Amino acid sequence: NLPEHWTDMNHQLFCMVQLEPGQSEYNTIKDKFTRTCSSYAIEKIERIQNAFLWQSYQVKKRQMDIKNDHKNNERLLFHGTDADSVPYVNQHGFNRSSYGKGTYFAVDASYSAKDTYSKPDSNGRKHMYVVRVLTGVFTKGRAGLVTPPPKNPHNPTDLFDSVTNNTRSPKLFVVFFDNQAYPEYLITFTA
Amino acid sequence: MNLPEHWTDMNHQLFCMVQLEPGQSEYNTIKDKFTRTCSSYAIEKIERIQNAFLWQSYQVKKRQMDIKNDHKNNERLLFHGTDADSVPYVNQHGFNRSCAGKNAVSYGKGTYFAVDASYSAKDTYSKPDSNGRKHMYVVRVLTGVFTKGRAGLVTPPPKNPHNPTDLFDSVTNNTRSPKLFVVFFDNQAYPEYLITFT
Ligand SMILES: Cc1cccc2c(=O)nc(CSc3ncccn3)[nH]c12
Repeated sequence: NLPEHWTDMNHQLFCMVQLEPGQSEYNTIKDKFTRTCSSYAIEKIERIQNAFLWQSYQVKKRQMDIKNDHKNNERLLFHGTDADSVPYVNQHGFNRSSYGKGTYFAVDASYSAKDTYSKPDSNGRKHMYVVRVLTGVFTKGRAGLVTPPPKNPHNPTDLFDSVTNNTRSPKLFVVFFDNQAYPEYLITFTA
Repeated sequence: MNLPEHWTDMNHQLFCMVQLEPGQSEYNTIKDKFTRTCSSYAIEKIERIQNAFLWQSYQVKKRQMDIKNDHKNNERLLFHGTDADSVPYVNQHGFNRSCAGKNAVSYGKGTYFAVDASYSAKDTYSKPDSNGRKHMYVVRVLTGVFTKGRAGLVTPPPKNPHNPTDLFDSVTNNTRSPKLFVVFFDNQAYPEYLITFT
């Protein structure tokens, strides 16, 4: 039940796999990066293969495509982070524990790349994820949120799937639930 | 879908509240576990929570936790007292540690479940509504391997500090005779019943 472009895992559950620079995979992901980051240089890109994380995101993808219509739920966003969170993110993905109390993802790589988010290690090396997020139906964000707003406040059961800063042209995305985002690649880059 | 064979036909709907008959095995059992520690109260009704999406995502982790842990009994049956305003979201969307109320003696920021119904029947947790009712959930909780908790936790503590990202599944007030349990992740507990009592 896994992605068929994944490396054999030798009967293991977690695996980090570095891309070969000439590949279409490397250039597809790199072309997405170089749209808004032409200045930076990539040390590497690695495909994160997490069986359990994959499994649970997959489950929600279907629960979402069910619930909306079959709307276009999924987006490719970026998550810059500091070198020390990475081991956890690789393993357990993103955790929520201002447009809300949740996990932030950038439409553009230039945004995530801000040293505020993608923090240089002692070696000047920064980090950013290319994350598949289940965005589905969203609305505008505000400071207070612990969960996305319910569509109709007179039915506080159905919720939006995320929140944006502006709905006409969103530049970020916030999700408030475990397993709504699968980190697909890890870009290590340099000034 | 995955749906259990004892569930009422939801006829193509994803969430259902179903009223149990007292005479039934299912109703009496639940009853007998409530009356172990709670006699002075009385049961108005017992509803089975039939939530597909919750049941589905929950089960996936029950399996991932049966694999990952060497032949352990990962799943435990506990109580959750809550209030009239918190029933609807939960029935629909389960438990959320970010909405979690603080505990008198706190062992971690997350959602607390009780071994005895008495503790959960405290008006502190199960608050009576304007009609005087009290509500408690009967939850399937994945406790797995657990250590003692501390008030500073956000996720469980790691098994080996030198191996940080490897964590316990939950934490208890006491490992010898646990009376409470704390879980730190979505889909780690199934709200299987809603007891409304007095
Ligand atoms: C922190 C804690 C310890 C032991 C039990 C509970 C509980 O049953 N419900 C809750 C939910 S918080 C709440 N919810 C509604 C009314 C009062 N408090 N918390 C517990």
